[PDB]
Amino acid sequence: GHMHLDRQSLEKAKHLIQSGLIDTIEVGTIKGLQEIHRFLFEGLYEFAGKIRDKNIAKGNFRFANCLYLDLILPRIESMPQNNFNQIVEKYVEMNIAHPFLEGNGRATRIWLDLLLKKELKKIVLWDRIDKAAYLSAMERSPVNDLEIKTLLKKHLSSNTNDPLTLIKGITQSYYYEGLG
Amino acid sequence: GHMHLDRQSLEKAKHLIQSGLIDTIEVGTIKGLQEIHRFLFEGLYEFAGKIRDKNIAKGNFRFANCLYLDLILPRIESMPQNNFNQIVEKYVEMNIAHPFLEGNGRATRIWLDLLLKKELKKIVLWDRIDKAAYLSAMERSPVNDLEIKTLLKKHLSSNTNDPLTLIKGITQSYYYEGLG
Ligand SMILES: [Zn+2]
Ligand SMILES: [Zn+2]
Repeated sequence: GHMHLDRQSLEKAKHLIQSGLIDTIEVGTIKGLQEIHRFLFEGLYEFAGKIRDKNIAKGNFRFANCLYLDLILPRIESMPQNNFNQIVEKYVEMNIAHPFLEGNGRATRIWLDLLLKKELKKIVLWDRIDKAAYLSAMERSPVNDLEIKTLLKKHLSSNTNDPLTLIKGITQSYYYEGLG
Repeated sequence: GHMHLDRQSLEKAKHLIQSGLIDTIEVGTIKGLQEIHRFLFEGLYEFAGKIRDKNIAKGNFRFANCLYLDLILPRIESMPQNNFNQIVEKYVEMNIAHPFLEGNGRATRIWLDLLLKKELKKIVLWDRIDKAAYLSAMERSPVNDLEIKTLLKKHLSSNTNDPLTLIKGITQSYYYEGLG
């Protein structure tokens, strides 16, 4: 519907970039993912930054059972991150974990960028990634991660610290969720 | 996006009806509208049950300035509710006031039902009201309320207490917001 909340969240996100506080966030860990999430949803979602205690789904696809989150989250964390493919593989798992009640996609995309920034010196130019193509690649990722790999690989940038490049990407990241 | 939060809110709405707690929500008042909202969004929205202190919009349409909410809310609450037309006019004002950050549509639709129940012993068969027709009528409502008045008048029921009917109704209400 109107998604008024998300308008406010987008502003928190922008604030996160503009203030330089994003450099302060721990990278590649679930703590770091929680930090991102808290920043984006604090004051909006009661569970901002909190691991869910309920099960969630898209269609007939259940995300990781909250029963196992304590086990699988550290296991994802421990995955290697030495190249592009490994990092995308780690991202695909973290998305399957989908550890929050809402806002997994936009928090985890930032998380991914930080991981690519740290290890590869790259980020994803989300605004060059069409929404339908992104969603369909994500939907296929649990079974075949080739689509999402190819799609992210086509659109890396070395322009890793430029505030407006980053803000354009976050704007698109929120557009993926329906905010136009 | 996935709207996991909304699925969780749907279960809370169902529970509100099924448990019979709905029978002691105060009818036709701001406090009552807040009770509804609190109940649907508690533990989901940080702001569950609270009047917003920010401005919100759809397109270039701003809902009532949060600067005036303290003044217009009591004025809306004072509006007559003796017949169908009055109750709908009251509802239309209440939607324009849009006093919460998010979840105005679902809370206020329930609020409408309770008013119609108290006053005319009817409820709206939401599941028989197409979503495009509903959205178009609401969009036109600030300027001309005939569309919404006509649409609602055609899908009223005397069966105000059947919880199957009520659940079908609330499921459709959530569907209006994009929950599928
Ligand atoms: Zn709204
Ligand atoms: Zn999701």
